[PDB]
Amino acid sequence: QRNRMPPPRPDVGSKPDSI
Amino acid sequence: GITAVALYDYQAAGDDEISFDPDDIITNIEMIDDGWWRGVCKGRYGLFPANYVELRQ
Repeated sequence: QRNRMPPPRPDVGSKPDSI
Repeated sequence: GITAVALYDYQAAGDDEISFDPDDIITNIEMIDDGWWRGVCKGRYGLFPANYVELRQ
């Protein structure tokens, strides 16, 4: 393909427990 | 004196979050959230999508 879809949004409410 | 430029056009999905334009560069953009940021556009405080925007200085 020649086009690329936009990137996903960051987890504002969800976050990892570790690094 | 901080400045940030957006790579693409994004739309904030919150009252506390604001949107910006690629060419439209904002100032006073500091890193507060691991995934989000916060800047000031002509006296407009809000959040900057770290996934769509980028911190220059």
